[PDB]
Amino acid sequence: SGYTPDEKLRLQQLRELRRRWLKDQELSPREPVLPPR
Amino acid sequence: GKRLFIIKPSGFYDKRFLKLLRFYILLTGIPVVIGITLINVFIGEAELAEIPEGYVPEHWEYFKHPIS
Repeated sequence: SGYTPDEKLRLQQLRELRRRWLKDQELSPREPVLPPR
Repeated sequence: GKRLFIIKPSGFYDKRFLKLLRFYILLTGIPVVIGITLINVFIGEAELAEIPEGYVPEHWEYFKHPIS
């Protein structure tokens, strides 16, 4: 059988949110840390 | 570019407590050990005479270490 198209679409919005989240989690402000001294 | 962002619970409270603990033992850790060093390097511990002819001491003068 397989999925339902509701679950397919819900899965696709989770693709949207998941990829945007994990693209956020790879930090690159060209400086991750900054030591005070 | 390559690296992810690690998750940490907290660091500030713990590092603060450890620096406060070592520092507020260090505040009278160093002067006390330098004091006991200057005591056993300047004034002497004692030596081991016997009781002379009818000279009764106080309750002290029976102990090795001078701060004792």
